[PDB]
Amino acid sequence: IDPYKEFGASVELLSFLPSDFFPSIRDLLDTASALYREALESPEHCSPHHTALRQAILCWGELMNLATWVGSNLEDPASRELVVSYVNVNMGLKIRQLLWFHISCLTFGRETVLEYLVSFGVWIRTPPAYRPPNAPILS
Amino acid sequence: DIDPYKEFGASVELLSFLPSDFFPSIRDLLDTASALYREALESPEHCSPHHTALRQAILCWGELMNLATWVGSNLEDPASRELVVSYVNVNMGLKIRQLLWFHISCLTFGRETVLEYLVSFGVWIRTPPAYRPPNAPILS
Amino acid sequence: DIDPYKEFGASVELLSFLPSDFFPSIRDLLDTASALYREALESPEHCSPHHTALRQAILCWGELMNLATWVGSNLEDPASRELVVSYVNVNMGLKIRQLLWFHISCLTFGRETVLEYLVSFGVWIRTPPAYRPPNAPILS
Amino acid sequence: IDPYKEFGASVELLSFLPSDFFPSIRDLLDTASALYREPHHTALRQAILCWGELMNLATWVGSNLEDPASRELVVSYVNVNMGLKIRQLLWFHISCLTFGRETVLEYLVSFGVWIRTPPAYRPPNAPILS
Amino acid sequence: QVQLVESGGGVVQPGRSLRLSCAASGFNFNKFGMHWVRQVPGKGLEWLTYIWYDGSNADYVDSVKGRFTISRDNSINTLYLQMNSLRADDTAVYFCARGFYDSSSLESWGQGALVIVSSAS
Amino acid sequence: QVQLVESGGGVVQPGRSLRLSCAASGFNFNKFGMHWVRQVPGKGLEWLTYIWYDGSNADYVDSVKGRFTISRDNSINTLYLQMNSLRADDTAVYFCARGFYDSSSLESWGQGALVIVSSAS
Amino acid sequence: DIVMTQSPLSLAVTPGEPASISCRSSQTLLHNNGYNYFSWYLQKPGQAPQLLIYLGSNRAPGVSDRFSGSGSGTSFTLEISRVEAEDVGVYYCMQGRHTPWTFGQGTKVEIKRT
Amino acid sequence: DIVMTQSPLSLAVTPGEPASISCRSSQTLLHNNGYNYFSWYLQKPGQAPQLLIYLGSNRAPGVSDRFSGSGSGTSFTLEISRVEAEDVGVYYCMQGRHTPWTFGQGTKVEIKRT
Repeated sequence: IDPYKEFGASVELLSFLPSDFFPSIRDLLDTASALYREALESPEHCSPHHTALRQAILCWGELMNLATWVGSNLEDPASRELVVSYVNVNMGLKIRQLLWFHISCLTFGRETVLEYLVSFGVWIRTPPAYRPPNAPILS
Repeated sequence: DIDPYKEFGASVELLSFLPSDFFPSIRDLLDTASALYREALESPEHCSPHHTALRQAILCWGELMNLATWVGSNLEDPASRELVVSYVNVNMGLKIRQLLWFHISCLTFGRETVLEYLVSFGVWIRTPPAYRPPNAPILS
Repeated sequence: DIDPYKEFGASVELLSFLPSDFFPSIRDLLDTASALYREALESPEHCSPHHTALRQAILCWGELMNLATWVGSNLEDPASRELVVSYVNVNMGLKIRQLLWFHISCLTFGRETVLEYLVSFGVWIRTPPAYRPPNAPILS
Repeated sequence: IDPYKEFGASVELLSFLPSDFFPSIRDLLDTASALYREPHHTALRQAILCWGELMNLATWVGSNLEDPASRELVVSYVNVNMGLKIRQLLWFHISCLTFGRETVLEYLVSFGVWIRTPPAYRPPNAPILS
Repeated sequence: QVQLVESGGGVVQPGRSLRLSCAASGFNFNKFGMHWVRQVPGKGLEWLTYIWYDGSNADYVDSVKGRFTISRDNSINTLYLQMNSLRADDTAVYFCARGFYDSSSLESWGQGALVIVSSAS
Repeated sequence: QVQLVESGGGVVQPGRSLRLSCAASGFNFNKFGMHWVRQVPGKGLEWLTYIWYDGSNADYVDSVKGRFTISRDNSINTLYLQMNSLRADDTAVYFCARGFYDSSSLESWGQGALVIVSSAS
Repeated sequence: DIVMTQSPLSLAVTPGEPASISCRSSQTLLHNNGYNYFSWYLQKPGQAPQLLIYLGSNRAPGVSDRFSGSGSGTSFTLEISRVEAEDVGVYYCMQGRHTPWTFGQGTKVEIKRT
Repeated sequence: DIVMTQSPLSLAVTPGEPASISCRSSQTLLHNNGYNYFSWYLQKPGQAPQLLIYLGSNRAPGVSDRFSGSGSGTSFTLEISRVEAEDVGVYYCMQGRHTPWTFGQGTKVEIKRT
């Protein structure tokens, strides 16, 4: 039911994160490729987190093919724009969230990322009127 | 080139040895997963990466169903809607279905038992009807 | 079809991660190398792998400027001359520019520092500006 | 400045051999990959990439530059004169891997005596490394 | 550009029933809907009815509800509009069109044909 | 094969100045040079001037040096040759051509146009 | 079901000057897709109708830029920057939110007499 | 700057027999590319000029094999193996080593009268 929580973090932690925070889907994919080409496609079974990234890449490959298909058919231009925008923007948001979470977990400490999400959740709550500028950065 | 196999001792080449239509339909696989794994699945557990995989498959299917219902609500044009619903139902399912079958049979009968079944289906597929035995190979 | 950096631990994709325009100029780098180690680049020394790589690399730039000069003398037609000289200079120089910077990094600041800085610069550029630290990562 | 110095070799020494002696690029390439696909080793890595980049320039020239006249000027240059150094370098490096360096240098020096000796006084035998 | 030509228009004696012909070509009839437009002189356009690609569903306006019917034969890609119980208020020129900007507004309009009812000849 | 057509030729009164039209199509004007060829009756061909693709450089022969000018407008791919201080020795038919065998000899030659100067009409 | 409305009924324009026409609808046309289903049609004597604006604010293919429109909800306006001699005709607005489809009342243009 | 020269001025050929024409130039045409910049042109009454030989020793595209030439440096020769009835015309040689470009004097051919 809950994808996160398998590692100690609930969907409500990530829900607090605005959209602007997560980078574009493209920079993340190239990041993962160039940085873990050897580890992702390796025979040894370990480091369980690679499972989420190796599953999400294929899941988004599905959506890309669906977008190509929508493009080829549906002679009406109007429907193509609606469907393409939806698939690219709304469905993608979840992939953005999962990819960022798992990459940050891989490169950085777990307790550290979780501490980052709990602190940010507290920082955003309360108005912008009274809080020191900037947003706590992961360091 | 991330395959969804190769982590359990199989490759997409080995999977592409069985007829596409011969595998079962999703409803049965979902019902059997809900049957007994429901108690364990929700509970936090470690190891058995099939545990994480299954969840990913379920979430993908839920996401696809949500898209289908949204398409049904909007997109007044009738003709295109039926085409999109048929596509999402029929064409895209096969991948998720194969994933579910692989993982359910591993969790229910060990990896080695699955591998033997995979390799054995080669005899069935290659054999022509005259040589082919009447009996088809079934899981045990 | 081989990557020069594979043995040293880097990869072509890693270098492609950083923006192309970031890399320094050519004449400047060359002057920096000459001022740094005239003895090293001239004196014969055993091992010194990155120095052996630098030696081999500089020959590419030398040969390319010799062919630019040759094109300058011959090939009367203005049209082809500009195209050939422009490609000899700007388009192909990116790989050389990358190789010289990568090597010089290892010699002066060490390989561990440059390797860790390569990923960090990409991390800093890819995310939104407002939520990143002010300024850019200093080399060392 | 000169590749050959670090390996106990002189550009003049290497030039003492006549131009026709060095073989062609296509033949030398094949043995390099088949037998040695796996310090000197790097130099080969660089040289193969150099030749590959030149070949890539050749095809780009072929595709554009619609004028038929201008193609030959650059194509012949890159495939004949530019590659003589490559022909020299691949042989010089491969010899180090296949045969011993001590035998190699003795081979190189004797060829100078061989060319100096008048053709009239040239012995009936051809000096081979074996 | 698709070209549509109608036929069957003309004068009809009062009290009878008439059927109009509207054929189309150059595009996928099975993938788009069709509509009927009417114009009596002195007023503007008025929507009458439409049919979906399958043909299972249909709609009608209250003015002619239950007295007109529309059907399509996908084998020959031809439209059909059947008229019964014609009145003096039905004397108008009829147009058949097609809409594809996301199923909202008609795009290509046929040349149309006029239908006249009267007793004199 | 490229086809070039000239225009603007004809009779001109003495003492004035005239401009000739030579347009080309079917090949990349920006990638090749252009040349002007002249033939008074009774003699052979004579080279006059040429311009490079950029147009920054130009050359002229001593016979018409400093009195003729050539320019090109790459927007419309049209050649231009301006004539001033015309003399009786300038009565000839003018040809514009293009050379691409490695920038040496002209390859495709236009049909040409004749220019005549005299007082009678 | 939907009551359509147009105004002004007539508008004579001295060519070369801008003009605006307003069409109003009773019920909102904002669907859940962020789009509004409203139309702009052009009709010429002895000719079939032609399209002016599609999907509320997008120009139909091949239509000259001289015509533009905008608006949302229950209010829309058709604007013509420069009037040409070939622009004379009767204009219509239509609704496609809910079946059955309904048309407007019309707007005819002409030249102001001297 | 360059002085061009041709010879012989006239040559009447019985058709079906070979013939040779010689064009000479003052300054050497051997550039550092191993090529020589010299041309062979064909001109017909009432028609535009046509190409004969390009780059000194290479035949222009579409030209029949009946014409051939060779030579280097300051001496060149045009040779026609078999003369056909359509070969009548005035021939030219040109220079393109240094600007400005210079043309020759010409060579016209005909049939030897009886």
